[PDB]
Amino acid sequence: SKETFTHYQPQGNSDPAHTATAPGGLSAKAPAMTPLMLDTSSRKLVAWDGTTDGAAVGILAVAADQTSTTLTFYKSGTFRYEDVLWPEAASDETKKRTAFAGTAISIV
Amino acid sequence: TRQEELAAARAALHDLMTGKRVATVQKDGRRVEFTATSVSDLKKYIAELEVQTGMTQRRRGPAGFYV
Amino acid sequence: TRQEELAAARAALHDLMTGKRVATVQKDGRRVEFTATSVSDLKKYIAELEVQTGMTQRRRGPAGFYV
Amino acid sequence: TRQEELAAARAALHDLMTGKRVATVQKDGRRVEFTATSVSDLKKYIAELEVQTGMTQRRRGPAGFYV
Amino acid sequence: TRQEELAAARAALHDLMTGKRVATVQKDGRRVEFTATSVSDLKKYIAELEVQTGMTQRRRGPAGFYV
Amino acid sequence: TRQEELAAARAALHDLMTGKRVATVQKDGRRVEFTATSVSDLKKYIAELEVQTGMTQRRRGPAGFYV
Amino acid sequence: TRQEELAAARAALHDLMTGKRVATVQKDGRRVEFTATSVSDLKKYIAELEVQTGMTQRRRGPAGFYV
Amino acid sequence: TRQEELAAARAALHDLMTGKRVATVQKDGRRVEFTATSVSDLKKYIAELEVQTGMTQRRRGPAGFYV
Amino acid sequence: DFDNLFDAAIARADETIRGYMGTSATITSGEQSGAVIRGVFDDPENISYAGQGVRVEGSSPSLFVRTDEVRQLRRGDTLTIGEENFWVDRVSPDDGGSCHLWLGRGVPPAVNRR
Amino acid sequence: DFDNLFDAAIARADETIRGYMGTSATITSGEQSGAVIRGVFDDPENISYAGQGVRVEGSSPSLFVRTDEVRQLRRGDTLTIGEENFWVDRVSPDDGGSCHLWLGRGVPPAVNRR
Repeated sequence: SKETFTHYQPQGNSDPAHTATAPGGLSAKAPAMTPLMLDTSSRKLVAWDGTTDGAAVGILAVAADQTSTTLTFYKSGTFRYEDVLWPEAASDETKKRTAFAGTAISIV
Repeated sequence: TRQEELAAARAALHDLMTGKRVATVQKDGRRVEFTATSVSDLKKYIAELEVQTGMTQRRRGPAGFYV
Repeated sequence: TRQEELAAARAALHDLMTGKRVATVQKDGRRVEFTATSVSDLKKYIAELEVQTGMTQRRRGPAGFYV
Repeated sequence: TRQEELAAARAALHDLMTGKRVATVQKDGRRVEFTATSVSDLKKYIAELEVQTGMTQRRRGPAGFYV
Repeated sequence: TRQEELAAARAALHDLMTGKRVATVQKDGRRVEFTATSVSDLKKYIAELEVQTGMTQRRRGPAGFYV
Repeated sequence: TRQEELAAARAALHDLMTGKRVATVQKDGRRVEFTATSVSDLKKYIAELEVQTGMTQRRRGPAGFYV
Repeated sequence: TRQEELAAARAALHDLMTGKRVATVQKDGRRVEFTATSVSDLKKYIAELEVQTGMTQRRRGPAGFYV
Repeated sequence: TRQEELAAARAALHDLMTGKRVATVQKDGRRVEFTATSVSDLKKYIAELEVQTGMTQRRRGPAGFYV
Repeated sequence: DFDNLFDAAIARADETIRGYMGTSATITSGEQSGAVIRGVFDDPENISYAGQGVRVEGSSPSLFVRTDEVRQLRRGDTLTIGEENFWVDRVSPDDGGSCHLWLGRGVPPAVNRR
Repeated sequence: DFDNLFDAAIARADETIRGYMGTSATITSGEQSGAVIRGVFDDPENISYAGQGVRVEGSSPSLFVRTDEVRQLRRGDTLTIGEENFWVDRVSPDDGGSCHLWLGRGVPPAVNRR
């Protein structure tokens, strides 16, 4: 009977968080705020495996799935490490921290 | 199973428009036929299925005004 | 037992709409016709069946207005 | 003796709606047919036969208002 | 000879409503058909005879108002 | 594939307008027939498919006035 | 490729007016029926095609008034 | 070809009025028919083709009034 | 199942006519042994004079049941319709969803296989 | 395509009735060797009595296939109706858009020409 009203602070910086849309090829239910990379073969949008290095392109903005033809994702901004739906393949924290280096997306 | 439904319904619409909605077939003792729909209701059925399925947006919201 | 009949009615609606609502079947010496209906009644029937079945939301209680 | 009446009426409604109320059946030298009934009247009969039976309510009285 | 008239009328009404009222029958040299009667007037007739005979209470005398 | 069925529908319209939309064809127990349409719906279908495809401008947006 | 269409449509209208727009053709086993058009839509098609094609001046707009 | 077209059309109109607008021609094994046209539309078509043709005066400009 | 879009309709037609017409009879003997199948039994007349007058007026019973249960029916086995007894003597080829069964009366005459 | 104005409609009707009526029969052997065609198969029942009683009740399969797909079909080669196999006994002349293939059962009997 102890309800905790935790405040929601997804982003972690003052930089703007722009969005973008693109057709996606998610094979599983993808919750929002999830890293994703462009497919190598089909050049479609799929959730980041956590093993490819630097292939990740952005953070999913709204929930989608296989049925969703296209989807919207964050293309700019900075978020926090805790509230990112990292894939279970990603083991060490440092590579996750540096994963979005070189893009308009940063993590803290 | 909505995209192929849309494709089949749209193809049926187009062939009915042009020439190719066969109603009756007869084989001298082995004959059948099908009921026919209407152009307007078929069109609205097409519109309903496409708007309910995940294809691209086809209609916006009202219309703004300004001087 | 609502899901199977809902699916059957939806498939029948699509089949009737496109090209295949067969009315009469005749093999040599054996004719038989199944009576046909309109499409508005079929659509309202499938809608009411879906709404009475424990399916997802399809209707919204009016619409409020704010300034 | 009304539960099976309701079941028969509902089954007839369903089959008539989709595809399966045969209106005429013809065998070589043996053909018969049945008069067709409108869907609205069948729905009226369904509603009245269901409500007159002791089964649970599908209907409630008029709704009031309050601020 | 009124209760059996009522029962026969109700049974015929149900038969007509579902699928059963046979319009015509054809055998080898035997074409026999009976004219159909509308469900509305059939219902009016059965209700009239039911209220005419010694059946139980169905109708009520208007409805008064009170605050 | 837009211009292909655009041309097909235009040719079908020209045929129907002129003389030889085949309503039915039969030959020694091989009888088929195709459902017919209306010129109004065919023309509006032509217009809407033309708008959907990349044909040049045919209609414009109102017309202002000036003394 | 519109002028020959115009000529064909005009000839078709002329023969249809006079005596020579055939509906059915039967040769002891082979039969072809052609859909029946009207005159209003036919002359509407004639007018629209002639105004769209390279046909010369035939139509003028409003009118002036003076004393 | 205006003159002979007019002559043929007028002769066909007169024949239709009198006795010989043949709707169908049937010889054993060969049955054909031509479409049937109205009379007022034919008359107005005759009038408009005449006024298009360089024939004599047929119409006048409104009417004048004077005390 | 049916690769025609029409054989499904013909199967529905045949089941409908068998349900709204005819009767059900119990197969006797044969590999089916005890089983019940519903068909549409008709029986026209047949007359033969043989000699001058040897008229042998009889009947030509037919059943016209569907093809599914009529398989492995053979010929020597019998069949009882309602209260009467008959026996299959000829089976028509499938017309798409059914076939006619011709019924003789009483006991089939011998076998004479070899 | 052809100076008919009518055979075009005939061919369209034939294609439609092939699509909506009949099954897919695959051919074996012959110059066509293996090929798949769509045709409406029927099998009327025929009986001959010959002597006293020689009831040889059989069937007369017909397929009604388009001539274009069965050009130079010959007669010696066989045919298969899905699981069942036949052999073309005769081919009718085309009526304008197709013809009829009349089939026999089993294996063709020898050649017997030289």
